Parts: sequence; C-alpha cells; structure tokens
Amino acid sequence: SHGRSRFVKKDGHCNVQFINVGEKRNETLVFSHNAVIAMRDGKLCLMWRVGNLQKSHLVEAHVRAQLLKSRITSEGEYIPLDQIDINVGFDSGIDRIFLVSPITIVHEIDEDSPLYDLSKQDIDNADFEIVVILEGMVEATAMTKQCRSSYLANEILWGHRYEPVLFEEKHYYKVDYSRFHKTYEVPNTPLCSARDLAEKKYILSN
Amino acid sequence: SHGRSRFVKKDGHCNVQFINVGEKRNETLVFSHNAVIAMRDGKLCLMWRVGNLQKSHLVEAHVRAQLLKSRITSEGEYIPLDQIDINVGFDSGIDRIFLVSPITIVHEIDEDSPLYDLSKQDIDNADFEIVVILEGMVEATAMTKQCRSSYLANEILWGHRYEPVLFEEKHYYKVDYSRFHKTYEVPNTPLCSARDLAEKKYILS
Amino acid sequence: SHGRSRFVKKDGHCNVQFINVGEKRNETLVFSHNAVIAMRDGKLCLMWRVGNLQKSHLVEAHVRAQLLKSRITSEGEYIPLDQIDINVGFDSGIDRIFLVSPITIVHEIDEDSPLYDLSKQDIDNADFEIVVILEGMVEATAMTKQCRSSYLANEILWGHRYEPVLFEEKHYYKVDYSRFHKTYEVPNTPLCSARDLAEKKYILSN
Amino acid sequence: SHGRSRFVKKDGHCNVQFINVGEKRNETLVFSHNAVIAMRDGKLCLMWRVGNLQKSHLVEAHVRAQLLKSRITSEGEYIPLDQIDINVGFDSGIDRIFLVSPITIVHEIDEDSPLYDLSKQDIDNADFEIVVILEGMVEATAMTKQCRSSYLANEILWGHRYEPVLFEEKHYYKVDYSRFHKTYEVPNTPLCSARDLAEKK
Ligand SMILES: [K+]
Repeated sequence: SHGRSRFVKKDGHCNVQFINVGEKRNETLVFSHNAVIAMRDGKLCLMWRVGNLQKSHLVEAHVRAQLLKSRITSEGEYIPLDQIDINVGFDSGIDRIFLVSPITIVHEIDEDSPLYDLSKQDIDNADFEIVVILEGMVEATAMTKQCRSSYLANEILWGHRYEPVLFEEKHYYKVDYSRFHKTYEVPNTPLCSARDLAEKKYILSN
Repeated sequence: SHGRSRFVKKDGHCNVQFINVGEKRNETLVFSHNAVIAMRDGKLCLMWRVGNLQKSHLVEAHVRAQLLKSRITSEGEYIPLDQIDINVGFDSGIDRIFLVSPITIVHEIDEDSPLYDLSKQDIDNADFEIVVILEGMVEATAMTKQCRSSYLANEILWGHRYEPVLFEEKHYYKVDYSRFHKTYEVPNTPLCSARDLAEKKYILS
Repeated sequence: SHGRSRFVKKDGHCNVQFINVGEKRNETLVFSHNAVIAMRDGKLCLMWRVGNLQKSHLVEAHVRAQLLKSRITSEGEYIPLDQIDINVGFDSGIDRIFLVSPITIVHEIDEDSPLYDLSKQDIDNADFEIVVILEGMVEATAMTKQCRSSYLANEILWGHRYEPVLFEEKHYYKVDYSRFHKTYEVPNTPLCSARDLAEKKYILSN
Repeated sequence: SHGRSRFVKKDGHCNVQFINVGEKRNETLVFSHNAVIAMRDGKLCLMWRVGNLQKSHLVEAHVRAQLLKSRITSEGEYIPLDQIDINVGFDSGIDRIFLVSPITIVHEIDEDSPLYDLSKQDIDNADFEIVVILEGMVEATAMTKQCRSSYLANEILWGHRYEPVLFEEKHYYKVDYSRFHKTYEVPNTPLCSARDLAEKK
C-alpha cells in the first residue's frame, strides 16, 4: 500500500511533478471551489481541499475554519459577527499539516460540531458561511501567508467526495490539478443529521 | 443568521469597507479606550475590543492579557510586579483570532479569574492595571506586530456593552470606526461579584 | 496592588526608565549570574532572572529550561547528553512572558521536577547543569533571538531571593540594573529537599 | 553524570567544536541516513538522529514525523495519501528541541503508534514510508526553515542504536560528524512487535 517510488527523497525534495497547473499565479495556495459532506470511517464529516500550486515549503502550516453568523445572547445583546471555530484538530496537533500534494481537510461532525443537527434538507435551506484558512510561512520567499476562502451552505455538496489528484508513475508521483475542484456523487450517503446517525447507531448496538 | 452578502469572497478578499477611520496616524492596530464588564450568556465577563485599521491583514493573530499588581508572598517577599495571566482562551486555542472587522475579546470571570471576588464597588475602589496585547505577523512579509494597551480599574465600565461597528450593506459590509470606542449602558447588570452570582445560583438550586 | 503611574500607556508606550545599564553591549537580553532556590507561597522553587535591554519589545517571548546530564538506559545504552525539560509553565501558556521590567522565572520543585529529591547538601555536592533559554522576536526587525545561559549546581544559591530592580517614581517606573544580579539571603529557608517538605506537611496534617 | 566542562557558557556560547563535517555533499545534511528500532527503558522505540544546520542554526526548533501510505475507507473511498502523524512529544512540548549537538528523536511505539503491531519480519515485508521533519527559525534573523527526509521501511534498522557523536575533551565537547550515520547492532533486541512485548508483562 505504498507506490513503487518514495514520496520524499533523502535530500528532502519531494518526488512529485505537478501537471495542469495553468497560468503561473502570484498566489499559489488554493482551496477547492466546493466543500463536501460525506461518510468517512463511520463518521459524517465536512471536508474541503487545499493545495500549493508550486513546490515551495510552507513552514509551520496549519488550518482553521470558522462558522460566521450573527447571534443574540440571552441578555438581548446583538452580536453582528460571532466567529465560531470549528474543530480541525487543534487540541491534538493534527490541524498542523505537511503540504506537498493537495490535502483534504476533515471536520468530524460530532456532538460538539455546530453542524451536528443538520440534515441535507437543513443545509439546502440554510444561509450560513464557513470561512477556511491556511496559514504558515513560505521558506524561500520569507512570506507569511494566510490563504482564505469561504463556503456558503449552498456551496457544500452533501454526498460528494473529491476526485483523486495524486497518481503513481514508475519513478515519481504526479498531481493532476485538472482534478483539483472535481467531485463525484456518492448516492449511498445518508441524508439525515450526524445526531440521527448517532441515534440509529446506538439502537442497533443493542 | 447571515447578511445577504458573503463576508469572505472565494478568492479570500474580505467583503468589508472601513469608514470614519480619520487621519493617517489612525491606520494601525488599536484597542478600545475602555474595557467593560457585563453578562453574556449567563456569565459575567470582562471584555475589550481590538481592531486593525491598516490596509495590511494581521496573520496568525492571538491575544493575551495580564493583571499587574504588587504582591507580598506568605514568606514576606515583596514582588514589585506580579503579571498574572487573564484567560482569554489559550487552552482551547480561541485566543487565536481571525481579525477582519473589530473583535470583542472575552474573559469569563470564572473561579480561576483574578476578578472572581470583585463587585462593582470593589472595582470602584481598586487601582490595578490590566495590560492587553495583540500579536501577529504582517501578511506577505516576515515582519511581526505587537499592539499593547492597558485598562486601569477606573477605565473598566461596569454594566456596559460596545456599540456595534459592523453593518450590512446590500453587496458588502461596512465597519463604522466612529462607533469603535462607544458603549451603551445595561442598568440590568448585577452589581455583585461573579462569586456571589455563583452563590445566588445555589440559593436557586 | 499599584503605583501612582500606569505601567503601560494607552498608546502602548511602557512608562519605564532604565538606569545603570552597564552600557553598549552585544546581547541585550541578559540572565542573572546566579539562580536561587527559595520558598515562594509554601513551595520550594528554583528561580532565575531574565532582562531585556533592547531598544524594542520582545514579541511572542517564551522561556524554557533543561537539565543536562549523561545517562545509561536499563538496556545498557550510553546517552552522552540527555536534555530533560524543566517545567516553567508550557502546559498552561505561562512560559509566555511580556518582558518589560526584569522577570523572575519560577520552576516549582514538585514531584515531577528533576530536583524534587535534592537538599541543599545534595546540590552542594552535585555536578549537573541547567540551561535556560529565552526566545522571541525583536519587535523592530522580527529577528528571532535565542538568549541562552547556564547554571551549574554550584551557581545555584540555596536560600536566596533577588533584590527588587523596579521602583516607583511620581510619573514613571525606574528599573535599576545595578540590582539585576544581586541577591539577599533568607536564613529561614528549609535546608531539606522538596520531597522532605511534602512528607513533613503530610505528617503534620495526619 | 556531567563532563568536566560546562556545555553552555554563561554568555550563551555553546562549548562544542564540530569536526569531520567534510566537504559533505550537503552542508544541508540534517537527518541520519537510517532510522532504528530498539529498546529504550523497557519500551520499543523508533528513533532517528537530527543535527542542526551548519550554516543556518535553527532556534524555536521542533520536530514531526508522519507515516505515508494509501488506504481505503470502510465506505470504499480510495485515499491515495494518508499522512498519519507519529507522536514525538507534541502534547507535552518535548517535540521542541534545543538543538546544539545531534539529537536522537524518539517515537515510543505504544498502543497508539501505527507501528504497535509490527514485528521485525512485518517491517521486512512492508513498503511504507516515514517522513521526518525539522522546522525552526534561523537564529538572529526573521527567516524560517523546514528540513525534510524520509525512511522507507527497509531503511529502518531493527535492533540498531546510533554511535555516540558527542565526546568530552578537557575544556570543551567535540561532535565527531564522522559517526553521525553510524550504528551498532544490539543482538539482544526482541524480534516481536511492541504489542506482543506488552502482552507479556
Ligand atoms: K494542550
């Protein structure tokens, strides 16, 4: 379950060629146009993809995501912008990434997730916004980066997975960026909420 | 709920226009002149507002605060300056902020807070200083920023909340900086300490 | 609580004037020549002092300490340098400091400390080395500094406390650097180990 | 348990002389050519050595490792590259290293390690890759570095330990870089998995 070639050479260079990158952009960090919700290892997850269009070192790279909404407190205070962080692994250190080929960032929709109670229908009807961020510092250029994007509820594709971008050649790996934004539908995905899923699971565990 | 327009565009540009920022001199990181103490979601909180009025984003930003006072140890040792950390979310990572429009930083006055035993009258009589800090990197460079301010006990407004600065236009959001330092009164705010409120919550149950 | 003058002005200027700073140095971060062991609120602590003579603030400053020794594993492996981290607050974030006036860094000698079993007599006959480090970015240039020093066991003053350096004037605070390295002696300090202290406290209550 | 001389002088200078660094292909050489698996204090450990960069001395330094492989989820999804972080002390802060002389980084193969079930023969039949990373800031600058290397399963030497590189002289310590990549064999090393070593205690 590893390809023929090494992914990282002994000298630290990655053994990867990027193809179909398009026009050499000034910002080389990029997020997928859509986010997805799908099952992974028995858990309902929100995911989004991030990549570096070139072979630079993003040092001390890490990701965050926040749900953006207004809120009224119990005291009647109006909060125009409540920025609610969504768990992508801060507390265990797995928000920190080693970015070579595009990575799918994963938020598990568990009881602590803002999305725990949302079914496909709920999302279809909703108006919320998730901002996603990738920060680190590019080694060669000494530039601290904060790549930002946003998914509105209508840009999250319930029941989709990303197309593979990373392929093995005999001597190296290629990343096909023509597949970066591409997704496919998984009809087998539950349409109900993570909460419903956990209830249906307990009922069968007995 | 959400305004009509997106806050952050797909290309990462923040959909926000700043108004009433004033002269050149004022295009920096800034803290509100006052801090406030008020209830939020059934908890008494110390809050203060921070903003960025420059053209450049502050990357990997995070906040701290410390109460400054002298202290005598039980051994009789005089400590001229004790810098007692005030919890604004370090342990869960919520001290890390994504700073676009001005943010109200929140210290919950819980059992571990230096302010747990203090009522409005205690703050009135007190002379401590709370130093506030905002740090981060200048986007697209290797440079750093540290913004420092402080609030004397007499600059903390018990039973106040900040005026909103963030308003919805049809295609974008505006930040009105003329409201940044402004507050309103909440006469409803309890005048006792967070400890006392924690007790009045047993006398209920 | 507090002096007449604020310590930090609204504009972030610190209201401090430094006097008796040797003058014109290489290395403007400095550690006290000695470390001390003394009681602080019922607990035996190892302390050392750090100062900032820069023209600038030290941004994202934080401290560490390590005990340096060789050791042999149970398998017979010789480790020429085992670097044993000494707790100065990492786990709650209080290893992070806002360094204006000299700060006394405190290591509580508790059950998890390498020094838990060491009495004044033990230290008098010991040969270990404790390296102390202060890291951060110079505000003006983002230069990352790592200020390092070292205390051999014989450079630790059992039963000493630092002389105050920070004094109140009418409108400002003065930091007298002629007192930076100075200590005074506290004859009342127990001579036994932190573990002995914990046992006696236990015996007293039971 | 301490040499005659101090390792760090009062002024912060480290009392270490580096020798036999060579015209070495890279002055960028940071990681040992091989990783090892061996017992250390009754635990089976995966280890590898890292030195500081000769010409870019790194501070605020810290290490990471990941196991790289493909996997299929239970839903049938093919993941070309799963990057599973390997514990080297993040949670307690001991992933942060004060890197003067070459340090042997230690991943304890416990119940939570991806290697927990692998015996010497399992590693022989394996094709996985372990990426190792060192990051820090170049001392006295605002510049940053990420140094990488990699160990294929067949580059991990079961039952080996590194040769010492750090040596006491009278007034200082020398780091003999001629021994950096060298190992010795410990025939005494158990050949079973860390799971099996645990399930006999
Ligand atoms: K933690």
